[PDB]
Amino acid sequence: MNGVYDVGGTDGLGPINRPADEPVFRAEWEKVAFAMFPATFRAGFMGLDEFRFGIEQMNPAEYLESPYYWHWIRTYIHHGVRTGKIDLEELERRTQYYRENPDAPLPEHEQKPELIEFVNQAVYGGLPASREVDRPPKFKEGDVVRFSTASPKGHARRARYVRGKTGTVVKHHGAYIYPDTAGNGLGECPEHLYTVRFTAQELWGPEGDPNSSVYYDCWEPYIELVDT
Amino acid sequence: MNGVYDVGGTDGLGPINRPADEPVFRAEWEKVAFAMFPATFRAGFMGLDEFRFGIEQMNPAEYLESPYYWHWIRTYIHHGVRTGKIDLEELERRTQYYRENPDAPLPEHEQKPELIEFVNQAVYGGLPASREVDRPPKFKEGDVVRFSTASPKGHARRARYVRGKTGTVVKHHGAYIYPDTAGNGLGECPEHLYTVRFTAQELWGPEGDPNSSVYYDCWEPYIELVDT
Amino acid sequence: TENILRKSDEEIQKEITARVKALESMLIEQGILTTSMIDRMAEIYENEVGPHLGAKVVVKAWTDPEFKKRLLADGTEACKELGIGGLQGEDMMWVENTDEVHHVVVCTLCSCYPWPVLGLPPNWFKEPQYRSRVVREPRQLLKEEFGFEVPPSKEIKVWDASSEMRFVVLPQRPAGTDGWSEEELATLVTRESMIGVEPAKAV
Amino acid sequence: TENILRKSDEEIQKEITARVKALESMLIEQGILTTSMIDRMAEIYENEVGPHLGAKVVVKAWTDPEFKKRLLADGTEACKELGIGGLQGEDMMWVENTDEVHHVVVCTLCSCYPWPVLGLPPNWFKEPQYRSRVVREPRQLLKEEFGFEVPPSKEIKVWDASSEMRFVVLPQRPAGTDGWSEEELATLVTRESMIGVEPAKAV
Repeated sequence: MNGVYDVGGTDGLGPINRPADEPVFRAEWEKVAFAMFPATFRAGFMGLDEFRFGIEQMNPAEYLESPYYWHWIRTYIHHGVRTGKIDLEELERRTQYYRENPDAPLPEHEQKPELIEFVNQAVYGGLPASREVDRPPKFKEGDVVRFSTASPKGHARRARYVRGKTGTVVKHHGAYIYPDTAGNGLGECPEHLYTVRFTAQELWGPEGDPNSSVYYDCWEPYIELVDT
Repeated sequence: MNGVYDVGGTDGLGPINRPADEPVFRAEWEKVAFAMFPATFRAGFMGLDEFRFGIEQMNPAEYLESPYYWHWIRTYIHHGVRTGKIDLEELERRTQYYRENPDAPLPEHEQKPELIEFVNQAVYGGLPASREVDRPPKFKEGDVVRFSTASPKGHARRARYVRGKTGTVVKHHGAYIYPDTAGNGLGECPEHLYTVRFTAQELWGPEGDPNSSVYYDCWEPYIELVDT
Repeated sequence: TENILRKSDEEIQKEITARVKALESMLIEQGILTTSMIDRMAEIYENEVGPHLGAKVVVKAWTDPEFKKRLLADGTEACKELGIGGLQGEDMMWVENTDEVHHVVVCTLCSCYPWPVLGLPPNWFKEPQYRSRVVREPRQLLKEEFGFEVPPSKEIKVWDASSEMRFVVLPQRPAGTDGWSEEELATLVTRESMIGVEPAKAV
Repeated sequence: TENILRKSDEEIQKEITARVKALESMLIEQGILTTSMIDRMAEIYENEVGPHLGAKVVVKAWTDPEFKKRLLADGTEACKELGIGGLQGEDMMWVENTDEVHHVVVCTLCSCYPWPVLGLPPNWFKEPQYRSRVVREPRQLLKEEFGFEVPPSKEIKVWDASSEMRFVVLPQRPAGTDGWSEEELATLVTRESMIGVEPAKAV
């Protein structure tokens, strides 16, 4: 979708806030928000592409100024409601309870070794998105291609700044989970993936840096040939 | 500039808020904010194009959710500071005073008949931006033109959704104040003005409404010929 | 809607009120703003200038084919025949709804709107929700927000007022109004009908 | 910075804390989240996985031309030689700074970053200010924000991680380090140097 999260090329967002140091987690709630990702992923709330599409649907003013891990909480609730695994009315009641009683205990629960094994296997093994497909790649290194002007309402990786722009294929990486299906609940439907080079003058117009380029990753359906 | 105010084509901003009725002014402060425009315009804080460029420089989250006439207050202060007509430290002190003493009087002042005449003349006479220039128009009705991919940091009327798009000239209106100079304090430098028709498929891609078009006003430097 | 970062409406109004009163106090001391100047601007746009003026223009076009030709040819000059014009309508272009075309007007980049015929815009017109969506999905927006179904075979033309040119829709004259007076016809003409988000009122 | 609509940091933290504790309580009752699972994830990214791992890879490339060739050929396979890889670095592509080219990495659409070599990103990387500007004015951003002047004749290549491919910069080996140990060279390699917003530390 054409949401405010698609910030590449946006002006006026202000100076970078970069403290001279910072902890990994600023508060206990951030650690919880972070660990909730493997938990909700294992429980089938969402895959990675769907996870991103939840954050893309936030209130844009909230998105621009809220703590990063708050975006994660919003996407958990989004997918909890979408799958019927979270009852909003119960969540609202519990929120008020912990507002009023912040030191009240969490529910009694058993520890589960299988959740630790899940964490260790994901962290050290990874969740590779590379897939084999039957079709060979359409494009190759040095092909001049144009990026789609399509503007899907659903999840995609189509930054407004690259739409309809011409570039050169730099690398074919093989096929990967396709966000335009996976992020909308339509499955992996993997597509060949390319890095494409766009000049700064192509992106930003005749006044752009003549000695800069942007490298952007394009799934096969995003690009069509100008010159082989 | 490429600010968040340039919302045409943005997704995810939410449902339209349209109460079944509403007053012209929701509060006394709105009337003040509104009348401050002729006052600061007559006093040389800003012209209309500069006025818009002040609002474009707001904090984008503030812009998206603040009451409309608050955008007007921000641009007055912006141009007050820019011209040295407003001292920020005095404004901050007075703000705290009226926070603490909201019913404290405004300063004693004389009424000025010339300000009423100014208001009546602006409202009924207007502030026409049409100008005569020495050059004839470059383009005419039916010319196929491409909109610039330039991305100036300063004021312009270059909506991201029309940049690099192809359309047809519909009407030549004559020459007008040019925002790219006027809004950046560089004078009227008037340019011929055209309405250009863009198809919804040109703007939004192959899935766009086949029976919709957008009409957008283009100053001459914004467009170059494809087909006469 | 929900932003967990946002203050209450009451706290926002309290802060804005103090900030505006402070700025007002400084412009008063500079001699450039007065209580009479504030009251005059408010009175004009509360009581004098409003969509009743646009309605007079529409009904004259509906009942006078020669005036309608002059209105579509040069909207500013035509409205001046009725003593209608001025601030933020120096340059008006009127566009005619037909059985083949529907017109809707927006200002994607800000809040531009033809004050002399419509008065000040309603808040929804100035807000990002309408502005963002009407250039991209006008057919769906008209149906979903305004209950106005434009059949897919009919062209929708969206006019984005990026300049000082002001676009105003001349809505189609509703059926069942043959021989009506200009006063009776004016009851069918709404601000919404001259923006293009609704047709003129059915009888 | 200033948004008149925004609550205090304290009020925002209070609200988020209650909302997260509520959601945590529900996921615990579902049997899908536990206190031990939370602690394990935190410990890994606080103490185990961080930019010291990326520094081992850089210093091996700086001292071993054959390893540097394998690293530039297939970053995932090369890092696995050092037991380095996993979550959010399944697919790594390393790019070599030279006297002719400077590389800088961003994720304009979100916060994508190579966890196995850098750990979790710093907040500035994930925030809209860096993301918006680095694809548009990288030369000015490096100078103004990081005090890093890239002469205009030198190409800047900005890598926008729109996919699961993760880009990591191999910074140039600073002058004055001939014959240094891998341990001594690692003191010059920073997270910033592998993002491309700074060179490796000068001696």
